[PDB]
Amino acid sequence: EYKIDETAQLSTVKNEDGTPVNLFEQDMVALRATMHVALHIADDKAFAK
Amino acid sequence: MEGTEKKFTFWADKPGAYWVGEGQKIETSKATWVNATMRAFKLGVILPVTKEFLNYTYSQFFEEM
Amino acid sequence: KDGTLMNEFTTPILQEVMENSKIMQLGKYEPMEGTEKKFTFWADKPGAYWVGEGQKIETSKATWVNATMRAFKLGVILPVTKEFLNYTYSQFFEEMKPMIAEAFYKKFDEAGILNQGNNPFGKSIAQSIEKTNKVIKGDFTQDNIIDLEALLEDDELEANAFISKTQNRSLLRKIVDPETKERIYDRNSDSLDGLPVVNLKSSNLKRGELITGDFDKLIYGIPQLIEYKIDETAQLSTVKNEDGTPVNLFEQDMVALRATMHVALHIADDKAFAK
Repeated sequence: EYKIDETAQLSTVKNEDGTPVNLFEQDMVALRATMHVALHIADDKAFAK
Repeated sequence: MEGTEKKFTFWADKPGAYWVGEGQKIETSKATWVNATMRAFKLGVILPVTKEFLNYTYSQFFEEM
Repeated sequence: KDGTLMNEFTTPILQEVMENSKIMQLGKYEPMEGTEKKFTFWADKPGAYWVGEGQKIETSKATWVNATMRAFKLGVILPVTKEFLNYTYSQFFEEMKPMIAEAFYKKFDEAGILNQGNNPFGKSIAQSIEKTNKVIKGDFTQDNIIDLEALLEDDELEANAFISKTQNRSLLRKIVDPETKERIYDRNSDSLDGLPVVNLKSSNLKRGELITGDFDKLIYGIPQLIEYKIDETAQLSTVKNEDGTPVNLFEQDMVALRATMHVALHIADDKAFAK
């Protein structure tokens, strides 16, 4: 179950101004990841003379 | 059940174009009050009842009445 | 609200007549979207030792229509409080689905034959009859009915049975034929000429019978869907007045079943004259 805040207009039937619909249309996503830094990394970058 | 009980339900027709689901259902109830009572025997059967106790033929007539 | 209990609901001997009329029409159904027509009419030359005129006409016609059953609002709002208290309302909802399905077939027939709705729009039996102008003015006579039936068979394909609108059938039964035979009299089944006539209730149509044979009728499937989240508000009363439908589960389930119908133009119908 997912709710939309943008409320985009649809081609079929009359367009709705109000946010979120009862019928399923948008897919929910749940993923969490945290990264730790070692404070030591090599890097290379190009610079104009 | 005592008296009378009747129930009626009506459904509403839905729109052609798909946009919103229409509901609203009609309901009706019917009930009747007061029942008629049977009339009791009076002086007419009372004259025959005295003959029923004495005569055997009049006793069978009381049951048929 | 929900004070006195009635414990009664209306069922059968009403929806069965509407379902029988739709089945009596007979039409081919297809699962694939769209349609196709066949090539007809080609020019031929009569002149000797010459090629002459040579042209063949090709025809192609696609048909697609989407239908959806409307959900209740006014009656459904009262039913929501009764459903939690009584178990009979849940059983009544299953019977209401059958009535809504019968109304779905009735709305498709009324849009074409009676021109009440805009379901079919282009392919309508009443619209085709108005364009061709085959309808007879005034009251239909016993001798006039036989002449109208013979005129349709000469120009187009012959129809099996004419459509009845309840009130029109009663007026036809009173009239008697010129020969020694009863006209429009039903001993066991009602028939106009041979085949059994179908009775259908219509708001627009009141007087006059229309005869049609060839008619296309296609359906996607069965009208059944689960109810979730409130949508489309019209009338609601329980504790506080609301303009837009929100909160809780849906009061009435909205059913979706697509239906499409194509007309070949065969109906003539009859209309009463006014002075």
